[PDB]
Amino acid sequence: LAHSKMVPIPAGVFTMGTDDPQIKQDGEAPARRVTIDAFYMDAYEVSNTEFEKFVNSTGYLTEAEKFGDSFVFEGMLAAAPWWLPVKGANWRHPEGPDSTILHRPDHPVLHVSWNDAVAYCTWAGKRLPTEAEWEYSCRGGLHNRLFPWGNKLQPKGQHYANIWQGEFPVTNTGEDGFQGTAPVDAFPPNGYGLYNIVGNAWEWTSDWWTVHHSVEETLNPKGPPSGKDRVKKGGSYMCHRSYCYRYRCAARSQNTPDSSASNLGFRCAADRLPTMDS
Ligand SMILES: *[C@@H]1O[C@H](CO)[C@@H](O)[C@H](O)[C@H]1NC(C)=O
Ligand SMILES: [Ca+2]
Ligand SMILES: [Ca+2]
Ligand SMILES: [Cu+]
Repeated sequence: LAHSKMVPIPAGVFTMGTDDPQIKQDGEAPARRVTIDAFYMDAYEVSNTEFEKFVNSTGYLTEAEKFGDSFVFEGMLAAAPWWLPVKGANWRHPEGPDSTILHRPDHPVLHVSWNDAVAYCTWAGKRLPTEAEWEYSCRGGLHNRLFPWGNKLQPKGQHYANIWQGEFPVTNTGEDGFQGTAPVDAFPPNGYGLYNIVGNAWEWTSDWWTVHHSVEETLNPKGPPSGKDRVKKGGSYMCHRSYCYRYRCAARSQNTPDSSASNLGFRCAADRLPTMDS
């Protein structure tokens, strides 16, 4: 395994957002042309094993551990009736104190806040991606498509991401092979070599959240200078067209930076390769 490996994301200009927004309240529109300098993106969501290396090295206690609770989706035992604050839920105990990560070391780390993610990425010699970098990377070299791979959810009759199948929230059929998370290296890569960029775990980005965007062309944009919530991208194993259609590269949501949940993780980015881990 090389679950901290990065891929080179080429310099380019791309269309961020969409003039055909599917969730208008989220500021998916307007489409705008954005120029991105070449950089590096983690191929994988940060896994439990990789996060454990960080905690072993630094002693870091995550925010959910210090607060003593985190949000867990009821279907695997608040923003919605299916989100419950569970005492003792955290990255090591993703459904609460009687759950474990021992059987899922290669799954994405969960219950990590924005601050926890920044701490990990900086320890790794990296950083969070901006929203524009994240979306450009998600799109995988394709223009104005719904998904990293194109416009069909199941191209060639194949599942390409870990989302929900069945009637949410009562029945997840696990048709795609995974009820909860999947290993970080599951499913096909996109055109840039990224795995699970849509689905699996949601992913923090560095930007403050706003829904007000201009059509002006921009260069390496960082988002607004202030805010109260940080932007997350890409959707999760819970998403379904019927209620939360956020497994599209253009989709976007937000949470306060001290937030954490059982469907929210991250990956890192870097301007240049960090020191080789000998
Ligand atoms: C973290 O440290 C513990 C205790 O030394 C060890 O058992 C475990 O394998 C370490 N985890 C990683 C990912 O190195
Ligand atoms: Ca699934
Ligand atoms: Ca993901
Ligand atoms: Cu969703």
